[PDB]
Amino acid sequence: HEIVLTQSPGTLSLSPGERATVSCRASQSVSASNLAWYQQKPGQAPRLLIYGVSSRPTGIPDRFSGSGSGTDFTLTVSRLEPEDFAVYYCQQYGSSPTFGQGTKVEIKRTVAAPSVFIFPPSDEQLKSGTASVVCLLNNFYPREAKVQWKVDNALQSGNSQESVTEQDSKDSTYSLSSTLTLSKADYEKHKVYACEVTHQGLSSPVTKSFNRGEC
Amino acid sequence: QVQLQQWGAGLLKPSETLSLTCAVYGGSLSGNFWSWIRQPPGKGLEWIGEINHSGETNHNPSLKRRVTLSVDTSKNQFSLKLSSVTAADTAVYYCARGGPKVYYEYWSGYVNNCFDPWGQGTLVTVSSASTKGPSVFPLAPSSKSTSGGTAALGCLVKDYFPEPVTVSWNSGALTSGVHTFPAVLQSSGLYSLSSVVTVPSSSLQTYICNVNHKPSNTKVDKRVEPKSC
Repeated sequence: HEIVLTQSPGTLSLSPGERATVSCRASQSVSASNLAWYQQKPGQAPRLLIYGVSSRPTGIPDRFSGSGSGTDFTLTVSRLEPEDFAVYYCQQYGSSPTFGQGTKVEIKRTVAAPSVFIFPPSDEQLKSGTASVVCLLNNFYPREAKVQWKVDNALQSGNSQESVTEQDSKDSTYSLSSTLTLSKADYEKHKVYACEVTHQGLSSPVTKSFNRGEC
Repeated sequence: QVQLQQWGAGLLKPSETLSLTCAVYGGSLSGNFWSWIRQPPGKGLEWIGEINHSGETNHNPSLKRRVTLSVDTSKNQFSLKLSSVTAADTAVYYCARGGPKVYYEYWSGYVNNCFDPWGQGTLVTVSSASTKGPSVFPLAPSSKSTSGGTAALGCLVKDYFPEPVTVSWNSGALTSGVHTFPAVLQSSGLYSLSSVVTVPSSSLQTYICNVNHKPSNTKVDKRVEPKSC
């Protein structure tokens, strides 16, 4: 029977120098101390941060510690350094190796509402038979921002793909781009194209719309 | 210091067989287990399998009858095969050293099945698409893409394969306010990204996005001029 690992929280937003606490719960008891913690920075391979629940590999700073037993384990960063903001996984090896979903430690900053822009498809792309409508959410925090598409006030589903940038190094904000793809015929059949943005920094979802033909 | 060196095919068609190899330097395959783990883009880690110097293998029960692990002791290498590949297998695949073999008084075997050191990781993408150059479309600035004295423009790099493409602005002279977004894998099997830039309104100033796709050697210098709304 596989041991499912669930980490808490999903995302940990703290300031540099604070204490980070990542919990790792298991669906079954982990024998002895067969648990490890890994750290992964963006674009890098996971690094063994801690082995044997509490033991520490050579080179890992003293600020990283590990405790727990049975089904509850905990990774602790006493003083968060700037290089510590990254993803952390827990892995049991009492049975078949399984990982937790991962916990992201990011910079904590003031709530920033996104600047919402919209871009219609170009005539050059319409000549190809496909219409891409782009919605840009510029410089917002936190990362959680819901983008919905409304074609003639009809909610879209399945024809939108979004992409998020990493947390910026200067203002610690995120940016998002949502592409709504239609056919040229489906694009000409409709008039109003609107991008609705829901974010914690907005007292109400903001809608950026344009009418085909005038744009 | 034991070092791991990964290689293998990074492009596969659906239903084909993934084949990756991992060479061990600065140490021997004996005395440890050696594991393959994978991570889909933007997702978590998933242990694939493990094999020791003797040839004993173990694999994730969730993968069923796909994992085929092999060991070349003469070359100090170990290889992973994943047949009947699918779109859910597009991921970065790492190899790592698993648990060592310890010798105690009444018991001997492998313990501490953690992963250190790790390999660099090979990105394997599963797609029916072949090499294709991108189309660069101007995300033009207008009244809908302006907020006070701040406007936004950019380029849409649509329908290209495989990864990656590089986007510069004004031949690298424009770096501030630029956001080049990670590409998304469209339902057509082709990649697509968007590179935007935030500028002042009073400048609307020549803006040219330079898109470079090495697998197709396609370079496009697209000028983004404001449209109407």
